[PDB]
This record gives sequence, C-alpha cells and structure tokens, in this order.
Amino acid sequence: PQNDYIERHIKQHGKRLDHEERKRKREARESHKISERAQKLTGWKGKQFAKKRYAEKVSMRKKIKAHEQSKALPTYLLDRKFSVPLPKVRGISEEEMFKVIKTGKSRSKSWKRMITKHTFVGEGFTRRPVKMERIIRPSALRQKKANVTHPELGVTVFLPILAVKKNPQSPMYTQLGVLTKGTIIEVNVSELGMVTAGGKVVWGKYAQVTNEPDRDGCVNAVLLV
Amino acid sequence: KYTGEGFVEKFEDILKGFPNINDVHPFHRDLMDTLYEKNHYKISLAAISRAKLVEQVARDYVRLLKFGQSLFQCKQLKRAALGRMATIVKKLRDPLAYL
Amino acid sequence: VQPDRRWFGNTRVISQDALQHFRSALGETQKDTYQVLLRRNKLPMSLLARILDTESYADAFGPKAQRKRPRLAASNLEDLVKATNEDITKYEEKQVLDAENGWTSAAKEAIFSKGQSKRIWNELYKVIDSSDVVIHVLDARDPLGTRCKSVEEYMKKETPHKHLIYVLNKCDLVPTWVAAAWVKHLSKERPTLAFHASITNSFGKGSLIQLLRQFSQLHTDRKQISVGFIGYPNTGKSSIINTLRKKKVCQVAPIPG
Amino acid sequence: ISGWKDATEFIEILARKQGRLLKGGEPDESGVSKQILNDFNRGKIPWFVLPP
Amino acid sequence: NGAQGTKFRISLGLPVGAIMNCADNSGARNLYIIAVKGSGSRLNRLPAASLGDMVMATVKKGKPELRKKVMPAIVVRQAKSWRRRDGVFLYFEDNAGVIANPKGEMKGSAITGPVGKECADLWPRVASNSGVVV
Amino acid sequence: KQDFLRKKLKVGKPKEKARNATDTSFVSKTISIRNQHLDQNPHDLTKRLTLLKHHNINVRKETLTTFQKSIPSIIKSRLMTPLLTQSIPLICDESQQVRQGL
RNA sequence: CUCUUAAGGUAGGGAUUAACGAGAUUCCCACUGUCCCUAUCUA
RNA sequence: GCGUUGGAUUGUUCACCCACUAAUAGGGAACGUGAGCUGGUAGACCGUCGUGAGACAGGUUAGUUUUACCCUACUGAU
Ligand SMILES: Nc1nc2c(ncn2[C@@H]2O[C@H](COP(=O)(O)OP(=O)(O)OP(=O)(O)O)[C@@H](O)[C@H]2O)c(=O)[nH]1
Ligand SMILES: [Mg+2]
Repeated sequence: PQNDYIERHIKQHGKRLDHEERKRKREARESHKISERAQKLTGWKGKQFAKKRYAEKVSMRKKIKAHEQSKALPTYLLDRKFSVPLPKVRGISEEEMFKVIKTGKSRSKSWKRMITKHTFVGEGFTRRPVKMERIIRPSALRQKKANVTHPELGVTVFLPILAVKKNPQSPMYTQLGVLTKGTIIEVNVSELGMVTAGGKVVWGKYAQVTNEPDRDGCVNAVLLV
Repeated sequence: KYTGEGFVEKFEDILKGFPNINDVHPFHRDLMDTLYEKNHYKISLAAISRAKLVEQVARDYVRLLKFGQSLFQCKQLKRAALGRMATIVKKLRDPLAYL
Repeated sequence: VQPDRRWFGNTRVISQDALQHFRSALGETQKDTYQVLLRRNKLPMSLLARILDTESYADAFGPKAQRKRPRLAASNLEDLVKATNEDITKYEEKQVLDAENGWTSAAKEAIFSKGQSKRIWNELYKVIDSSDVVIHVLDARDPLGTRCKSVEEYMKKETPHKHLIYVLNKCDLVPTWVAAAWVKHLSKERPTLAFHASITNSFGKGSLIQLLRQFSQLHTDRKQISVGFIGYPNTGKSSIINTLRKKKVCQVAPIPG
Repeated sequence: ISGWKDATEFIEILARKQGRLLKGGEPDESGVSKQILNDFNRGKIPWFVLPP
Repeated sequence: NGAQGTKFRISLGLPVGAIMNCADNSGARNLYIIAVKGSGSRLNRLPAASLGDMVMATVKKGKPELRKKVMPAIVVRQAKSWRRRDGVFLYFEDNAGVIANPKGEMKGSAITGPVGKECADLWPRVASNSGVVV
Repeated sequence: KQDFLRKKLKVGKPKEKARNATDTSFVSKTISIRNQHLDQNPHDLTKRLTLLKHHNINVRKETLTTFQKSIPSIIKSRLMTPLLTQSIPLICDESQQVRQGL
C-alpha cells in the first residue's frame, strides 16, 4: 500500500523468471484459441463472440483506410404537394381498441368499454361518475407531452400537447383523443420563439405522430411546418 | 423490475462506497481535490445519482404493462424499458472510466 | 388523411400585448385561492459554466492527465492558512453538533405503515380524479400534523382546476379561541371552514352547504359536481357525510380503518 | 386520582384504582396504557396544540 | 467466534419464543427474541439451542433504556435434562439468560446464582464474572 | 364531415374571427365564506336576539334567561326595544316554560 | 350584476353515553401435544 | 454431486420487513379452456340507479357431495 507499491516491487525484484516467455506463448496461442471459441461456445456466447469479432474487423478496416487516405448550386440553395408524412396508416378495429368490462357480482351487464391505447383527455378532465361513465380512459394511458421533431434543424423537443384534431380512424376517436399512429395533434411551440409577419407569436402548430404508442411509452411526432 | 434493481444496486454500491469529498476532513478534502479535481469528482457522482431515472422508467413501463393485451405489445414494452436503461448507461461511459 | 393547405399553417396565434396583459391578470388571479376561473377549458393556460468542455475527465486524472497545476488556487499564501484554520474549526464544530457497539434496535411494527399502501393510494387518486372539489379534513387538535402537504402539491402541479378547501373537524373538543386562531391562520391560504359532526347536534352544516352550492353554481355546465373527502384516518369524513345527509349513510367507528 | 409523578407510577395507580391487575398482584400496565392511548385520541382526555 | 473451544453437543431446551430470567443487576429481568447463532436450516424446525449458546434477545421486563433493543447473549441455565459426558444427567431450577456483546464480553459485571460448567469453560468473561460455578 | 369548414359568408351579420385568433377574455368570481362568529365581539346579544324564533324550545328558554341576566348593562341601549318587539309575541307561545321565562 | 341564506351548536357544560345477545371483529392473562417433533396405551 | 431456512404483517400480499445462515438461485411437470386438501344460489342490511317489480360502481354478514370393495401403477407378502 501507500503508493504504487507493485511498480516499486517490479523495479526492485522484477515480475518473475517465467513471465516474458509465457506472455509470448499466450499471444501465440491466442490465434488458435480464437478459432477454438468460434467453433465452440454454443448459443448466446457464440453470437456475442461473432458480434465482437465483426466489430473488431470493421475497426481495423477503418484504421487502415484512415492511414492510407491520410497518406451545381451555391452555398445558400444547397442544403435545400401538401401531403402529410403518413397517409394511409394501418386500420384499427373497434375490437382492438375497446376492451369489454363487466360489472356486477355475477358479471352480466357489460356496457363498459376501456380504451387500450394512449389518450389525450385535456386540461380539465375530471372523471365522470361510475354509474354514468361508459368510456374508460385510464390514467396511465394519458399523455400530456409529446416528442416533436422539426425535420429541418435536426432537432427534437419535449412539447406539451394542446389537442387532437384528426385520428384517421372513425372521428369518434378524435373526440375521445386517441393517439394512434398517423394521428394529428396541436402542440405548443412557444419554446421555439416562432413569430409571424406582423410580430404575433405563434404558440400552436400541427404535428403527426409517427409511432404506435401502445407499444412504446413514447409519443413521437413530426411537425407540419 | 429485476433489470431496474440490478442497476440501482450497482449504482448504490458506487455512491455509498465512494467518500463524500466534503464532509470528511479539510486535509483529506484538499488532498483529494488536488489529486482528482473535486469538480469532476462531484459531477460524475451526480451523474450516477441522477441516472439512479432508471427507477422512473421501470415504474412507468410496469404500470403501462398492466394494460398489455398481447404478447407482442408486452414484449415491445419490455424491450423499450431495457433499451432506455441501456441509453442511460451508454451516456455514462466517461465518468465510470474516471471513477 | 388527405392533403390540405390548412395543415402546415399556424393554428393558434396571439399578439404580444394581449399576451402580456393576459399573463399579468392571471398571475394576479391564480395566486389568490379564493378566486376561481369559470370556464378553464376554453382558456389558454399553457401561456404561463460547465467545465467538461475544457477538461475531458481524462486530462484531469488518468495515465494521460494533462493537468499539473490547479485553478482552485489562492494567492497570498497566508490566505490558505486562514482558510485551513477556519475549515478545521468548522469541522470540529459539526462534529460536536451531530454528536454502534454491537446491539440493534427492534423492528418497526408493521401496523405503523397501514395508511401507506398501493391499494389505499389507488383509491385516493381515483377519488381525486373523479372529484370536482376536494375537502381536506383536519383534526383541530393537530391540523398541521393531519395536513398531508404532498397531496396539495400534487393538486397544485397536476390539477389546478380543482379547488382544495380545508375543514377543521372535532372543534367541540377544543375551545373556541383555538378554533378561531387556526381558522385565521389557515384562511390566509385556503377557505378553511370549522365543523362539528353529529346527526343531532352539528356545527358548520349550513356554511358548508352554501359553499358547495357556490361551487355548483360555478360548474353550471357539468350537470353534476363531485366532492371528495381527503385526510388522515379517524378525522370524521364519514361523520361529516352522515351529518350532511342527516342519517347513517356511511359506517363509523372510533377505530381508524 | 390525584397528584402523581412518574408515568410508570401513574399507570400502576390507575390500575390499582380500576382493579385492572393480573393473577397475583402485578398491575396490567400494558392494557391500561392501551386504554389510555385510546382515550387520548378518542377525546375522553381533552388535549390540544396551540398555534403561533 | 468469541467463544473458546469447539461446537459441543448438549440437549436443546430453549426454542424461539421463550422468556427466560436475568438475575444480574444490569437492569433486565427477561429475555425473549428470535435468533440463535450456529443454528441449522431445516423446513418447519425451530431454532432452539444451549451449550452456553449465544442468542438474540430483548428485555420484556426491565429498564426502558434497554427495552426496545435487540442484544446478544448466552444461556447459563436451562432446566431441561442435559447429559454430562462424565456420568450423570444435570438440570437446573430454571432458565437463565444473561447479557453480553458479540465477543462474549458482558454488559454487566457480576452474576447471581450458579452458571453452567460448560458455559463457563466456553465463555471466559462469564467465568470471571461468575462467583458460583454449578 | 370535413376537417376544415366555413359557416358561410352570411351577408348582413358580423364578419367573423378568422380561425386562430386567441381570445384572452375571462371572468373570475370570488368565493365568499360565512363568518361563523367564532371570536367574541361586543355585538353578541344582537345575534342571540333572533334565537327567540328558534324552532327548539330550550333554546328560547335559555335565551330569555340570558337576556334576563344581561339587563343592567343593556337597559339604556339600542337593543331593548327590538328585544321587546321580538319577545312580546311569545305570549302566544306553545310552552309554559317560555311563557314563565318571559 | 347585486345581497339574504333562520338545517343558526343555547352556553366553553356542546359526544366519553346502560342491560341483554348460540350476532360480526381485534387484543391481554391463564392454559395446553396447535406446533419443534413425535411416541405410547385402552375399546 | 449436495443443500438452498425460521418468523411478523389480511384498514390485504400480483408483496415487503428483520434476523439466522455456507446460501437463504431461478423455473417446470397444473395455470397452452376446465381436474387433490384450504382461504379468497335460496336469507338480510347500508350505498348508487330505477315510477316500480328489480338491477348494480359498491360494501358487510350467514350459508350439506358422500370411491378404491374393480383394472393398472406403487408398496410389502406367498
Ligand atoms: N367529538 C367529535 N368526534 C367526532 C367528530 N367527527 C367524527 N368523530 C368521531 O371520530 C371517530 C372516527 O372518525 P370517523 O368518523 O370514522 O372519520 P374517518 O376515519 O375519516 O371515517 P372513515 O372514512 O370511515 O374512516 C368516529 O367514531 C366519531 O365518533 C366530531 O366532529 N366531533
Ligand atoms: Mg376511519
């Protein structure tokens, strides 16, 4: 202890008698043992071994490439229909959206429908009484913010959702606020500092969701400029 | 849940085992500051503390998994949770090398 | 979803002067809890160095370590002496301030964690989400003990459209001046009625009725208004409801749960 | 009662008064304390905290 | 560890959930709680031991400063029928309890009544604090 | 069932607000609580005055007794003629107790 | 938009509240083969 | 190959808590409709709804399946 004591020890006495020969022989046998591990290591270990070996091959290829290589529009027009980026999305059945819920001791009444997918309810939601509610939009499947990307600027932002204007499946779903793929939403954009001609600040814009958030907790979307 | 618990066990072993560079003694504090750059030290340990996020991901995705209506949906949610954990840890490459 | 020139356009616009006046009036309004906005759904509420760039975790410490001298350097060499003595004194002070041998303390009984449960808090959040108004029942013996501030913070951040009033209960057990003092202390922030629950001999019933029908008159479009009862155990929620209805509607017992 | 010291003595006084004692002469401190703690909360014993 | 000698076998009298006597004037009167050190692990079986065995315990009757507090210490009397490897079966009037730290050192400084021969031979500080052996 | 639409041009009427104009106008009503009269005030017998109409009978009896005891400090004041105005009609009251107290 | 709300505690003594029950429930003493951990005897 | 515990908690446990321990690892053969033994319809009450009969967003309480002597398997015995 107290400092680099083994470095001192190696300076004073020195490593072993049988250290350099054995290291040379390990480096020599590694060529055999690499192939031995390839023809062996059944399963996940062999898969990972192959992945590592492929990545190592690519690294050395790029290194040698770097070695051997190290040995009309203007600037402003470079870098440059009204169709949304997702028309014709997969169609959702009413069965795949609504789950049946049964009420009573002997459960015999169903009349209740739970929406299985992620939802946007609003700002003043305030659940209905149980005897009067039929549509159930559970609290975990309730989104307030989305992950909206501007195609330009290569930038994304975690913006608060303002509304749902168009879910392409059965405009009932728009009023329920179902955020399925291809759904069009109004999001706030005051964080970006956008302003129209006249000096009026823009604080709302349309965006289209690109993912199926029933499979991912994320609601990812693309701005419609 | 097991994947979350593993990461937070590991991170807790880092946080509790390492000393608090403040709160020790001024001599040891100043010595370890001139050795390890107190700012870098505290910043790395704060990065690990805030990553210990993983709990949030586990809780959120479990509570989402309660409503899974199919094997594919549940599988994709599991994959999503573990992938976000992996992203968080991938963003911890340099502090662990320092530590 | 068909193409349209109406996508890709600004859907929601506002001028700076109106925006700032709207900010000021609502900053005035929503600091006062006795005030309340009427519609709340048609309204826009949404309108309301780092050293690692220089040092790379590797030039600081490691085999590379391009760092010989500090920047945390005091000049006038006596200054670090003045510092070290101050630091040693502060250290010794903290030692005696906060001031093991192979014995332990017994386990906490599992009954003390009975208010805390996934099952109960699910019911709590269900009740809140179903409620338009939330009454917070306090014991006049120990209101600050029975307050539950975290739920109020959640209601602030999550759900500003709910109303969150206080009800001191069991005011018959304490003198009148203690009740008046607590009501004065708490009316600064939240309306805070006082109450005594009994089917026969009550207090505050008409005041609470008046307040609830006020909230009803405000929520004229909802077709009904739900009022949740939050608080510690054994505060008198069931007894307050039984007092309003004037018969035994909810089970009651001196035992908590 | 009256005029006690030493809550341990308080309990034994109250137990000797109520006849609340065990097979022998040990006064049941546990059950008497349970009753005292039920009374305290239920409001048989008046108590209150002062505000600022 | 802490004890001087081997794990020797004498019959078991004191399962978990057994209130036994303390007669020293450290302040305690009784010892209850769970644990026995060097106990096996078998389905449905109680941890019960003696042979100057160390056990976890609380004061059920005594001073509040040490009530509510788990502590290790050692059996000195049992009242079950134990066999000496030198002849006869032995047994005491009662169970007895008393208090220590994990190294075998006592919180109290003297013992009342007899203490077991094998318990004193296994635990030195018990033999120093005991005036009466058997 | 369109995503965008106009009512019509509607000659004669006010034109319209376009589609996106934000409306920053609102109203904020203020809540009003009762006072509950928890703190003693000099005007306290003026509140017990009206308990002579209380549907309960012991209330009225005890109120008359309180006003009986508080006579010398209120005999020359702005409360005595309303006291008598509000208590005289208890001559036609349903209770011997209240009539005796009066 | 406005103001009255008389389901106002009459008092700060306002609620400390029987007996009975093959009724539903928790805890304590005593007691034990319920249990460690099974053994034996009788018809 | 051999072991992988004892307990507290039903205002509940799709679990957690403190101890002992060498350790207190995960799973299957049931739950890919439904299968040992044990907890979790008829009467009555409160709540929501219903003009009502009654139903339920509920909650509480009480509440009778009963082999093998047959073949096979298994265990022992001629
Ligand atoms: N003196 C007095 N006692 C009260 C008052 N209100 C309630 N109590 C008593 O407090 C006891 C327990 O309070 P609860 O009525 O059950 O209040 P709670 O715990 O919120 O009711 P639950 O929701 O059923 O748990 C009851 O048995 C009542 O006897 C009050 O205003 N004054
Ligand atoms: Mg209660």
